[PDB]
Amino acid sequence: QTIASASDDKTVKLWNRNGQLLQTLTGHSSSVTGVAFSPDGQTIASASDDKTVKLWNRNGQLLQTLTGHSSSVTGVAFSPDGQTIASASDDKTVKLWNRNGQLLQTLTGHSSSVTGVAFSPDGQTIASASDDKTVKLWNRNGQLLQTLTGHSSSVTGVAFSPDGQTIASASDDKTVKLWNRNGQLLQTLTGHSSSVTGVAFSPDGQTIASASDDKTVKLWNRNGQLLQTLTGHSSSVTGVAFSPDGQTIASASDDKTVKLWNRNGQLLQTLTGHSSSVTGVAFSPD
Repeated sequence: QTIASASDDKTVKLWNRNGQLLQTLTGHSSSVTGVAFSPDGQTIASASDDKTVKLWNRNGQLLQTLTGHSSSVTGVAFSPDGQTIASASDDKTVKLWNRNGQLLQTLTGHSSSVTGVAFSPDGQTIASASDDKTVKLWNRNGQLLQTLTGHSSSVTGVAFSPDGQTIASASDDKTVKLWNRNGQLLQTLTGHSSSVTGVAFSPDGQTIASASDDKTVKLWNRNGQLLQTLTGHSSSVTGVAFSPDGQTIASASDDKTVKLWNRNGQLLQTLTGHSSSVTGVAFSPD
């Protein structure tokens, strides 16, 4: 029932499905690059080029600042149990933190910026995307488990399926790739005409959504067959998310809006109010 949007205007905004602006989270000193909700939906985390993650409540109160990366933070995620936060950074690391802001681990191994991060559904694997053209899988002790190789250019985003067996990656090489947890390449999804900027799984695991600089969202089945292309944004699409009931898709764009869509490609709502590019979007667990 609540949508969060991240923006180059240095804020997060919270909205309802009817299009009302509920709250603006103000306090980062540079662009906000991604956003996530805790599993209980009551805490929001934001990632920023000001090199921090910030934690907020729905009244807009700043609750905590996570300081420790040496360059921009590019993405943030909560573990399924809510106890651990993961952050991705241009400083080439992922950091793991507890909810009070203390650093637990630094995951070292990528050779270029880390662009996104995700947890497996069982909470036991972390996946990271990088400009070094790989996804890496790690445990919560920081040990490297696998390196997923095969993209020809930067990897911009990564997602787990709800059943924790399949990984999806998005890339500047204009494809999404699907993988197993052993690092094997299963499928390449081709069809976008420019960089793919983000990827997500539907909650039933049957559908993949991709966002692209080609101004569209595309929806795909598990065999990599293109189902549907969502057209309407007027500038690059920078991220995509599914609602928990899987009946709504949200897209973020450099055209400064979020758009909400249903499963048949109809446009439901356009959320207007950010003064710069929208860089990411998330749904609360309800």
